[PDB]
Amino acid sequence: ADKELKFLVVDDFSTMRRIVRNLLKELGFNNVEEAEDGVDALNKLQAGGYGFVISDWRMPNMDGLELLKTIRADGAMSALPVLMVTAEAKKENIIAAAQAGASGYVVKPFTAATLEEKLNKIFEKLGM
Ligand code: BEF
Ligand SMILES: [Mn+2]
Repeated sequence: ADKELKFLVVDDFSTMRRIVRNLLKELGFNNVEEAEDGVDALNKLQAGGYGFVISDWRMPNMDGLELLKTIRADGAMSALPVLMVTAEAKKENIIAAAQAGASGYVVKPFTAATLEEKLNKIFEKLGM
């Protein structure tokens, strides 16, 4: 995938944002921004330029499902790759996020390899 692709990592806890950010760096992605919740993420997305979004689920103000539904419902970013990286592991949740339009879904804790696979799987599905 184009290494200049701009990523937006969303999670209410920095620890996870730092993990995702550093992993993207390893894969060759340095154009990466962060966000602490759904609202904060929509704001930055509003500032245009993003081509991929990795997001957590449980977050205050606006959670990950709501954020995914928002992105998908907006014609200016409806096809925006959204990879869910959450600790929510119940199948009723994986179904909800998948049905809402999730590009992928990874459960915490995850390995470096798992993230790369799931990311490459997205790039492959969308021809990136
Ligand atoms: F709070 Be996240 F869903 F890990
Ligand atoms: Mn969280």
